[PDB]
Amino acid sequence: MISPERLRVYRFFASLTDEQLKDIALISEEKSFPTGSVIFKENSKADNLMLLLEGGVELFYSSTVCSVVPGAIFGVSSLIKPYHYTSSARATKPVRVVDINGARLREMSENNQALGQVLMNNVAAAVLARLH
Amino acid sequence: MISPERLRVYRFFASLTDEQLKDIALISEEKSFPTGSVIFKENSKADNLMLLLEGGVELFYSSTVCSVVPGAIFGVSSLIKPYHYTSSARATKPVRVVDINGARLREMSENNQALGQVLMNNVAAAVLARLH
Repeated sequence: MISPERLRVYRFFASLTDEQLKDIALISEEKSFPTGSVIFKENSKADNLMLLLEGGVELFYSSTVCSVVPGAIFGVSSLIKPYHYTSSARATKPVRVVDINGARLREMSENNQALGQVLMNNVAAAVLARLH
Repeated sequence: MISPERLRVYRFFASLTDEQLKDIALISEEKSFPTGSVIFKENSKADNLMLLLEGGVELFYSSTVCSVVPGAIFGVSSLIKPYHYTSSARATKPVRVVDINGARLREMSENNQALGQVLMNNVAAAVLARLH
C-alpha cells in the first residue's frame, strides 16, 4: 500500500532516514473509513498509529477532545505508555489513513535506539502541535 | 532546594527510579515568579523544564494557548527538538516551580538511554494530557 517517499511530505516522517521510511512502510497499510465509523475506542490496546491523509477525525469520550485534519497523526498512545487509547476516534467525513502497526513500532523502538528516539520526539512534537 | 522524595508525588516524576530522582534533583531548583511576570519567551532556547507547584501559568503568543495548574509540567520543548519554546509563559497568580536544567536533561537523555526513554515518554504523556 504505502509508497514511502510519499510519507516524507508529512511532518512526522519528514526527518526519518531512507531506511527508516522503508522499514515503517513495510508495517503500514493505507486504510479507508466511512463517515461516522468508530476507528478505535478509548481503553483499547493502542495497536495502531495513524496518519490522516484525507477527511476528518474527532477524538472524543463516549465530549469532543480534539479534531484532526490531514497531515496530522492520531492514535499516539501506540507509542506512549501504558499504550491504551485515551480517547476514541471517529470519522467526521470520508477518511483515508496510513495505518501503522503499533506493536511493531514498539519493538523497533526498543531494538533500534535511533528510531526509538526520533519516533518519541516526533510523537511529542505532534501532540504539542495540537494546541497550536 | 529540591528534596526529591517530594518530586514522586507528581505524575511526571512518579515512575522514575530513586537514582534518577536524585540525579534530576541535583539539576533542579525551586523558583518563584510574581503575577504577570514572563517566565520564558517564545522562540528562546528551551533551557528550562518546569513543574508547577503553586499558582497558575498561561502559555500564550505575544492569544492564549493553554492554562497550566499545579502538578503539571511546562517548557516541554526543553526535551523536544528543535528545543526552542513554541509559546511564551506567564504567571497568572503567584507562582512556585521546580526549575530543571534542560541542557543537563538533554545530556543525560543522550548518555543514559534508560532516562532518555522515560523522560520522552513522560513528556509525550504530559502534552497529551493537556487536551484531557
